[PDB]
Amino acid sequence: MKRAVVVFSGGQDSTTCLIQALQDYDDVHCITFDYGQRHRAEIEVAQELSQKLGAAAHKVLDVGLLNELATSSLTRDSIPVPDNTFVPGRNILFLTLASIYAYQVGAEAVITGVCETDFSGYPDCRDEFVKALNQAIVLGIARDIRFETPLMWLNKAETWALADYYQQLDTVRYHTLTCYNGIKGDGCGQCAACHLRANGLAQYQKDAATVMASLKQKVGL
Amino acid sequence: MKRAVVVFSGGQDSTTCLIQALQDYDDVHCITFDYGQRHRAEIEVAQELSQKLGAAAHKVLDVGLLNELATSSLTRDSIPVPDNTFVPGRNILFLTLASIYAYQVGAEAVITGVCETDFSGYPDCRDEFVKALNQAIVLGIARDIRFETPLMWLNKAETWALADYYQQLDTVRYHTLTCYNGIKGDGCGQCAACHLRANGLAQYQKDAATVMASLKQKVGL
Ligand SMILES: [Zn+2]
Ligand SMILES: [Zn+2]
Repeated sequence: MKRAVVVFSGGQDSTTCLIQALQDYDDVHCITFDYGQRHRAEIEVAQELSQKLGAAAHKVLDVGLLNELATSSLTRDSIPVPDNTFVPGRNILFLTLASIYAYQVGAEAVITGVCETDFSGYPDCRDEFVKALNQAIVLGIARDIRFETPLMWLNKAETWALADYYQQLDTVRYHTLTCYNGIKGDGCGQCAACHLRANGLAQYQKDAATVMASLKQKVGL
Repeated sequence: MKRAVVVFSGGQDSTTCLIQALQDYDDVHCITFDYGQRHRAEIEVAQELSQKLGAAAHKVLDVGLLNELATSSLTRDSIPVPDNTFVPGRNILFLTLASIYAYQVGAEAVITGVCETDFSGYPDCRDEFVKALNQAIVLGIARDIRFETPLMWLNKAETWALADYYQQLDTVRYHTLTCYNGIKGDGCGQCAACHLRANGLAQYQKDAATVMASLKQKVGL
C-alpha cells in the first residue's frame, strides 16, 4: 500500500496536489485543518470533492487552538503580551498534525501545496524549513515519512498547467473554492485570491506551451 | 526582559524546571497542555501553584485534538487504519505550540522537563530530536528561541537534588501532583509514578552529597 496524506482545503492548489497524488499513490487520504476557515457546509463540499475525486478518506480536524494563540485572544485571557490576529508558525502545526495522522494510517508521504513563489513569503513555507522539519519529525515519530511540496517552485499559471497535464483543468476550474467570498470556481472576481488565480489562468491560456514547458522543466514529467 | 516559557503540568519535574527558571529569568510564563489530563480543579491547583511560585502568567491550552488522532477515534470517525490509545509525536506538538506562545509573549526560551533517562525512551523526548526541532522551528517562526531541557540527563534522585539546591524540596514534596490517582505530594504510594518519585526521594536522602555531586557535575552549578 503506497499511501499518502494530502493537506487539503478544497481550493485550486490542494485539489491540484490531490489530483496528482491520486496518480502516484494507491491510496490517498485528505486532512483538513479547520480553524474558522470556511463553514461546516463548505468543508462538507470539499469533502464531496475529495470523495468524488477518489480519496479513501477525509479527516477534518478542529485546530481552533491556533486562534487562542492570537494576541487579541491572549490579552483577552488575561495573558501579558508586549505593548493583530497574526499567528506564527501555523504550518509547523499543520505538518506535525498531518505526520501524526500519516503515521496512524500508514502513509509514507504528507503532501502540501505550500510554495516560495508568492508575493508574501512565509518562513514556515520555505523549502529549507520543510526539509528541516521533515528531519525532526522523522526522529520524533520514529518513522520515515516524506514531505512533498509539488507546488514549491510553481507560479499560479504553472499550477493550472499541472491540473491540465492530468486532464482535469475543468474540475479545478468549476469545482474548487479559492474565493474569499465563498464563490466556487472563478469566484467573485473581486478579491485578492480571485485575482491571483485568474491572472494565472489567463497567462496559461495565452501562452500554454511555454508555461507547460516551464512546468515540465521544474517538476520532472 | 529576559523571559521564558515553562511547559508545565504541576508535577515534580515541571515544578522543578519552573523553580530553576524563576532564578534564571526575569519573567516566567507557564503553559499547560490539557488533553484530558487532570480536571478543571487539578489544573486550577497547578495554576495556584504557579501563581504562588511567581509565574507572571499561566496559559492553559486545550489540545484535545490529540485524542482525535488515536486509532480508536479515527476508526470511530470512519477513517481506515491498517488492521490502542497511542499517539506518536505528542511532544512535537507541545514544543511547537509553546514556541508559538513564546513568540507571542516575547520569550527567548521554552523550557521542558523531558529526558532520556526513563525506562521508556520516547523519541520525541531525545536530546537529538529537541535540537533538530529547535532548528526547524527557529526557521518557521523567524525568531531564535532556545529549547532548554534541564532534566535531560537527570534521574529522579538528581531532580530532587535540584529542587533542594534552590531550597525548595518541601514545596515540590508537599504541593505538586505526580500521582496517577490525584493524591498530592507522596501520593497513593501504589502507582507507577509514585514509585518512581519515591525511589528517587529515598536515594537522594540516603546518599545526598553523592547525588548532589552527580547533579552538579552534569548541569554546571
Ligand atoms: Zn473572490
Ligand atoms: Zn500514586
